[PDB]
Amino acid sequence: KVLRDNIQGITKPAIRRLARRGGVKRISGLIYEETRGVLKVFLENVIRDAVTYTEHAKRKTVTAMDVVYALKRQGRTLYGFG
Amino acid sequence: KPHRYRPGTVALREIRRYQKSTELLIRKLPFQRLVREIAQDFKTDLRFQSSAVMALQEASEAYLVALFEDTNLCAIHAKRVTIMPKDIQLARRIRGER
Amino acid sequence: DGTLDCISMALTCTFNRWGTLLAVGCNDGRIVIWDFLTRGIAKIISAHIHPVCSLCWSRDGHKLVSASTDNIVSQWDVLSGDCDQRFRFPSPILKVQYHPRDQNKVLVCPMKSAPVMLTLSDSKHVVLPVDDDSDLNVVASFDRRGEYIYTGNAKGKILVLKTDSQDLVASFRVTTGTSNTTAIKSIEFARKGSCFLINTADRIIRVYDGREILTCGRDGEPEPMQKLQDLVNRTPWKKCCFSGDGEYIVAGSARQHALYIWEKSIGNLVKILHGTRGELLLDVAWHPVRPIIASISSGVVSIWAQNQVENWSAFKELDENVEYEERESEFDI
Amino acid sequence: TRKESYAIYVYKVLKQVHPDTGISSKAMSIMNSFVNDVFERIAGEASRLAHYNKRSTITSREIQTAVRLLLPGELAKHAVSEGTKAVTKYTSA
DNA sequence: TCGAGAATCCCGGTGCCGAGGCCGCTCAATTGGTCGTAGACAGCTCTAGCACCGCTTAAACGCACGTACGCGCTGTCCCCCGCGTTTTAACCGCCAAGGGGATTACTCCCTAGTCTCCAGGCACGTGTCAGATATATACATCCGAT
DNA sequence: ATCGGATGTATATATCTGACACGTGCCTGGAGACTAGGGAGTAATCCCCTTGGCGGTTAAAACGCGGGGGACAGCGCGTACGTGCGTTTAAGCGGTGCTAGAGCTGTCTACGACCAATTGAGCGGCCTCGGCACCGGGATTCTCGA
Repeated sequence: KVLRDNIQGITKPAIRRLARRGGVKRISGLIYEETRGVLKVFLENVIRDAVTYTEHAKRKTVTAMDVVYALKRQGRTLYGFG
Repeated sequence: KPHRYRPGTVALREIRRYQKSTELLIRKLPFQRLVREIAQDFKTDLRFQSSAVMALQEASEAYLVALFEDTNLCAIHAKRVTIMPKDIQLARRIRGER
Repeated sequence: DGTLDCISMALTCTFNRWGTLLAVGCNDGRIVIWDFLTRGIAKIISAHIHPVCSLCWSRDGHKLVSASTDNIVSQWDVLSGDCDQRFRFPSPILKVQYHPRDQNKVLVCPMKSAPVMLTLSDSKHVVLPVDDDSDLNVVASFDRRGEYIYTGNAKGKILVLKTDSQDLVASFRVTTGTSNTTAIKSIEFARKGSCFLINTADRIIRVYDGREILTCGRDGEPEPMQKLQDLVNRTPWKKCCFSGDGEYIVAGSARQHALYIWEKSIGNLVKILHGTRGELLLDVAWHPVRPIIASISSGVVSIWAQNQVENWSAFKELDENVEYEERESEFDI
Repeated sequence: TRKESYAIYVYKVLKQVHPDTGISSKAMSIMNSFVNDVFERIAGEASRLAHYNKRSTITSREIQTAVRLLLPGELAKHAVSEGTKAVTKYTSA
């Protein structure tokens, strides 16, 4: 089960929904994929670092506390998950 | 005669209701599939908590709306209502993301 | 790139064995056999009152199998135009296909029922098996030599049977990448070699080599030789076909009435041909021994050839400036 | 597994400030995570300053100083006063 | 600009499960000795800071002035907003298997802690050249006439 | 687009030197050796969350489709800003001198450390029920053509 191309699984309607939440009126097309890239790049770090935790955790499943400590180490800490 | 609201107006109300709403704006399964696809790059066949991936998507979308927000702001400083990729790039640049 | 005014209601066409004649079906239900060299119609056959949606030449070229929309299949001698045999079924026929090495045999893909292989000598029929028993839409095709039958269902399942015993000689389900199936739109083979292609509902053409499926066995994971798509427009493919040699592949974007041309080995897009933006693309075929491509759109046929550097460019023609190589005795007597 | 939290004291101080109010358990967990965050913050800063002071004993002076380093303006002032009053009360007996 | 229409606000009613309250059931908090010790404190240095003051000068402030980017306005293109339609797969609900996560119980390898001794590190002198500085020079580059 | 002149800058040179590489004697942290405990590691067990699939829905995404709206390009002007040259000014060297306060040592002592004995504050688990979420419907208000 080898996955691929779920990045475009991000719908442009979803992107513009997030933008409207951010309070944006007019948007260009060139953004979305660009956006996506950033998205990827962003998560590009955390999961790895997260599984890095799981790396040292010696476990096969990945937990929330992983990304908790990541975002912490990434200076983007989050609440509500222990 | 058919009626059509002026441009932005509908999107304006969308902005208003989205600042009104708080839930996610991304379909769960596509995001999850994307996450697992990214995961197999570093190591294959890794499991996850639904809570974990919910956290991933929430935190992502938060970062994303923040990026959209300050890029909107920059575009204000760009005196345009349309967004330009360079706005996002330079925003990351100021965000130290370059 | 060249059309024909002499035929109307073009719906489906089929090259003969040597790419000399073209039998096109019309809405009136007539066969128009048009010739390439004389560039004129060679024959008109009153096939059906119902339009013809499936047409195939015999190996000797003396027989053509035609399928009406009235679920009426009929064999016709190309010299005479007589209805050699005629049969009718339920679940209207989607396709017919002569057996490439036995013109007596012909496979038929109906709409809702399983494909059945009949013979002309004896009016018998062999119903080919169905994996999931609930596909209701399975395309099927002989291989290049007619030794195996490739059947693809609406659920991405692919069965390779042997043409004589209908025994399952190979099997595998194609994926949409993640975990899902896709409706097998069509299965095509190469008239040369063993590479074949699959058009699927994912708008992604998958090129394989049948030997790899045979060695993959039943219920295996055979990878495609190539994956081909319009990454730019994500366009469906109404009809696709190989080149005559089998190293070029064309797809018909009926969404925008265009033609995409990729290679086989590399798979890079050779080119794109744009038709009338107002025409609805219907049928696509390649000349079996020529870089000529027949297209049927809005009942009109167009021809797309490909010529060499000559026909005016043949002194000794060169492309770029040539520095003269002076000799030792270049100035000597 | 015996897991420790503070949501009970959250409910307590809530009733102390708002008796007629409910909370989402989600919000309780968020607040508790916040408690943990501020606790680790102040503790690390105190240990670090004591290291700068080469002190192996973290006392209330360290507490107040580190809070002042962390909290801004009247937040810090009120917090300092409150901790002072509380340690005074405890030391009174 | 006064209506039409449309998205929204609010009201009542329905049904729910999380918020909460209470109940067994501890282990972690308290209490009380007891002990070695962190530092609190006193009491010395000394030195680095703190200010003083003079001398030289590179530097700073302001002027005048060209000028050229900022800004403001116009018209165009194209393009993204809005709406309509068609397709789909996220979701949701349910099921199921197992594989990992967490647990506990042993078991013991390794580290903390102690004591001994000394040798690498550190403060401290000590010549000494990398480079700082100044000068004349040769090369690069702008700015304006042609 | 070029040449000439102005000017600013990279270079070689000379010497001065003060950081700086280098070496010392002396100190103590590091090594070496020895003892204990017990954190860590392993293993068998349980659970149970996850990962997988299956079917129905539609809200949502895809895609198309004008089309007004602004991105943008250009174009005038003008004010504000570089600049080079004036001016005056504190900045820096430097060296002086006092000591307030760091910065060090030597106590001695209160103060957790720690352990042991005790337990009730708190936490997992179990009802429970009511704000809250959803829904439908009615009334309100923005907006786009007069």
